[PDB]
Formats: sequence, structure tokens, C-alpha cells
Amino acid sequence: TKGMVYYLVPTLLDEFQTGSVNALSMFLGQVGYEMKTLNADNKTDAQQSQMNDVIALKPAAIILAAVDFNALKPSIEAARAAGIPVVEFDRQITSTPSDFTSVAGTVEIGHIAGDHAISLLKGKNGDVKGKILQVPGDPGDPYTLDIQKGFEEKIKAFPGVKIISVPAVQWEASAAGTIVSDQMLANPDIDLIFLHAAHLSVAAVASLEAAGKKPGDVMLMSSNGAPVGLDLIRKGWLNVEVEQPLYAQAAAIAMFMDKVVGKKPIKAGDYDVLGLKSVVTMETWGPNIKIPGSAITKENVDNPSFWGNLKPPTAAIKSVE
Ligand SMILES: N[C@@H]1[C@@H](O)[C@H](O)[C@@H](CO)O[C@@H]1O
Repeated sequence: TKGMVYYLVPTLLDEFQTGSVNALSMFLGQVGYEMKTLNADNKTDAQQSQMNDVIALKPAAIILAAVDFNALKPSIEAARAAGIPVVEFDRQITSTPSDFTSVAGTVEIGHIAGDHAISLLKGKNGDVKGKILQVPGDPGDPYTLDIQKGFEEKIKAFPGVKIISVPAVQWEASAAGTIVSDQMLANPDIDLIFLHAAHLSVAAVASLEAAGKKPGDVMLMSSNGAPVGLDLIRKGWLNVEVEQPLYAQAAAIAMFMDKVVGKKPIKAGDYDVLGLKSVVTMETWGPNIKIPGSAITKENVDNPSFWGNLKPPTAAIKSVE
């Protein structure tokens, strides 16, 4: 064994989070690290306390996905000062250095979602008009902040589309259900609802159903690729799911961990991570790998490369030498 790695996961409340524990644990194990997971259960002060605890344990590395991206900056600094490598998973922290960061191309995921919304709202006469209800996730999470930026950039170019945006605080599907019910009663002309993770869409479907809607009446889209999302595609409720590449983000951390722990430089460039072109840059917050997401529709929903089909790579993750 090469040592222990602590993963500070923000919650265990959807398939991405629990999937990330499983993938990081398995992949790191393939490259000779034992992973231990601590769950913040959506409490910032818990995760901050967990950081102190783990710093005291002096592990080979810490993997953090911050509950709140502004709140954790001091903890990151403390860990690194104690000589412990810190890796950011999924939730990008740009305001202080980390030793590695592994994220989806989130602005690009918002762009893809934007392109599909536009396509979905384009009318017979070539114009783009309608009303979109957008349901971001928690404001403390750069994943949704950056998807929102990309999405809005696309949609704003077509001012005949009105957009209503209401975040689901703490990523709660229950909030999303309330939002969809209240907003649809006030705006019967909502044509499309874009939610930033598929577990939110599950609540949206129930809210639509309770208002008498059937699959396809209101177009629906979400943006993380979770299994419940792909199942809503198959059932006709969801028009599009723009996945983030969970397995690849996890695999990349395992692939580069020897370099992180060895304090060896991580060279900028294009890498293959589980078949995806993954881009490493040197940023002010340290080495960063950005891995692309993809749009999933009924036409390609069964592609085993998409993590919501729960067919992880068969072959050995290997350390980057
Ligand atoms: N990128 C992840 C999503 O996949 C996930 O749904 C939320 C909530 O767990 O956290 C992060 O934002």
C-alpha cells in the first residue's frame, strides 16, 4: 500500500455522490491507495471540522468536494501548510492553490444544454421563443454556478425566450418539486424546465404529473447524467440529459495520485481518461484536468460509456508515470 487517502464528500444524497465514493475507492485501490470517506451531510461546519480531524491524521492525500466553495479556503490552506496534498474533486476552488483538481467542463455542459434548449424551442417559422424554468442547484457549488453561466450565455442570445431561475437550495429535490409546482401555476406557458441534476428532475416529473401532465407535455432536461435521469429519458419524460463524466473525473484523480503524493509536476496537455480527451492546464489554483460531458437523448441513452448506465471500465486504472 502507498498510504491512505481521505475523501471528504459533501453528501451521500444522490447517485453521483454515492457513485463518486465507489469509483474513487475502487480506482484508488487499483493504484495502491486505501480510501476512507467522511460525509459532511451538507453541513459546512461539519466538513471544516472533518478537515481538521484528517489534517491531524496526516494521510497521504485529501480529496475534497466542498459543501461551500468560499467556506473551505482556509482548511485547504491549513492542510497544505501541514504538508498534506489536497485534491479538489468535481467542485472547483479557484481562490487558493490545490495540488490537483478534477472537474467536468461545466461551462461547456451549460452550453450543450443551451444548444438543446434552443433546438427544442425553435418554432416552425425559424424563431426561438418561449419560457424556460431553470432550477440550479445549491449556490455554494461551482458545478451548478458554472453550468448556469454557460446555459444563460446561450439562451440570452434569443430574447424571445423568457427565463425564470430558482435554485434548489442544498441540491434538494424537495425544493425542486415545490419550485416546479409554484412556478408552473404562475406560468402555465413554461415550455421547458432545465434542472441541474437528474435527481431534481425526478421531483419535477412528480410535480408535473400532479398537475395532470404526461411525458412530453413540458420539455425537460437535466445536467449530471445520473441513472434516474437516463431512466426518465427512456420513459419519455426527459428530452435530454447532459452528463458529467463521473467515472473519468474519478479515474483521473487515481491516475495522477502518485504524482500528487510524490510532489512531481503534472505536465499540461491532452490526456486519455477512460476514452475522453481530458485537458490538463496549469492554473493559479494548481494543475487542473477538465473532462467533457455529453448530451444524452433517447437515441444514444444505452451507450455504455455514459456513467448512468453503471458500466464502469473493465480495465485496470494505471498510474501516470
Ligand atoms: N456535480 C455534482 C452533481 O452531480 C450532484 O447532483 C450534486 C448534488 O449531489 O453535487 C454536484 O454538483
